[PDB]
Amino acid sequence: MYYLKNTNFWMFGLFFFFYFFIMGAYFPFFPIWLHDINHISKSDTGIIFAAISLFSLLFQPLFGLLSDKLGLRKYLLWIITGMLVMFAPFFIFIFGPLLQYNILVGSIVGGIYLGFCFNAGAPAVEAFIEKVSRRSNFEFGRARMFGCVGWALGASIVGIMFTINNQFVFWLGSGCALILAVLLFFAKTDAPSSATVANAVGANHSAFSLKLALELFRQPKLWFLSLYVIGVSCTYDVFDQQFANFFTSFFATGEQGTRVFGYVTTMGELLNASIMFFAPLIINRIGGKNALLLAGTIMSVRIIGSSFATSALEVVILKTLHMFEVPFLLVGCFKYITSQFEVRFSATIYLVCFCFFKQLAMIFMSVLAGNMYESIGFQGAYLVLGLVALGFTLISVFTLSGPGPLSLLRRQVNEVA
Ligand SMILES: OC[C@H]1O[C@@H](S[C@@H]2O[C@H](CO)[C@H](O)[C@H](O)[C@H]2O)[C@H](O)[C@@H](O)[C@H]1O
Repeated sequence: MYYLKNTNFWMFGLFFFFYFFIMGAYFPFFPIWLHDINHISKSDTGIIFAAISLFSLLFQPLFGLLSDKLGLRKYLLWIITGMLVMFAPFFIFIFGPLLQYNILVGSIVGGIYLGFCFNAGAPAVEAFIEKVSRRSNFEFGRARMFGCVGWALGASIVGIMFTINNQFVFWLGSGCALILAVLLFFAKTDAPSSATVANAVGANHSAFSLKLALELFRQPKLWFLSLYVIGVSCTYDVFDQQFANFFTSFFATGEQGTRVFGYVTTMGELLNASIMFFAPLIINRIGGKNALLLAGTIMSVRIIGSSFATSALEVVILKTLHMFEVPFLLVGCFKYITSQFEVRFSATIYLVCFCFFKQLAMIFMSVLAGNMYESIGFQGAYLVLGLVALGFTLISVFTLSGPGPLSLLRRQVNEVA
């Protein structure tokens, strides 16, 4: 219909679709790539990943602030497709070497740029396309749902095709990407048609600063939210970032190990939907403060649930749990801010609580972990994380902010209205 007939919807609705392919392959492929293909150790991964964060810390913000000065100008988005496109050449020829010839520290730092095109770029493409939705009429609401397919599909084809010829996967990741990427730029949207002239008129913006900041640190709830996020995402994320290779110990063969993974991730998002569809009700019904906990608990159990694991089928069950925590954390982390936080603070919150304060820890924990793995084995270290994990989730229960602060209904009218 009008949301399926128009130029831009189709065009970008695709752009979404083919982002995930490349992301798809990229993410899982990565750990596995390193292993089977780059005989990578923990020290190396640990840093590889961790490092990545640094640029997920120092690259993305400047990159989102540039999104405004740019307004709805495609300039930067191209700077994305550009670097994405040499995905195959870059990876095969750059990391491989810097790494394989025996020179790790540089292959990481120096590789976490075409590599940045998938952390910031996400909120990137997720953003721009969003402003284009306000210009045409149909919400990124159905654009992400359309683009998410590519994620499902790719992953599957990833495992399969991967082991058969990883050299290949990149080819089709970066190929369909580029070709279609550029294909989708020649057809765009430039000027208004009743949708206001100035870029500062339709999407509007938000702001942050020292006082805002200086005020947040004054608050105690930041301290107690951060602990949560920081403690628990750091932990959990580090875990999931190298959890794969472990999953891959459990199979008849490496070739089939990999496969299952693609299946899972893929079969996952279909669980993602089912959940989130209820997420809001569930949450509201429940409560921010709770949403998170339940989320963190799960995670804990998904970790501790790995030091006591032996079967491959038993790992299947442990992954799944990933998708149980997604919705709830996103949703909760989101509605808990809005619920115990003055709206003028969101932007600052993310910036300070999730961009300068999350990403930071990972750079450290990751390495800690990597090391713990090499020097103590997967499951062994886990008791450390998962424990710490649950230990921090527990404290949050007994210490996060009131499920119903000193005026829940009044502000719960604030979220509704
Ligand atoms: O990274 C691709 C996936 O991103 C998440 S949202 C994203 O998740 C990472 C962990 O991978 C961090 O928590 C970030 O802060 C967060 O923004 C989506 O939900 C998935 O479907 C993938 O698109």
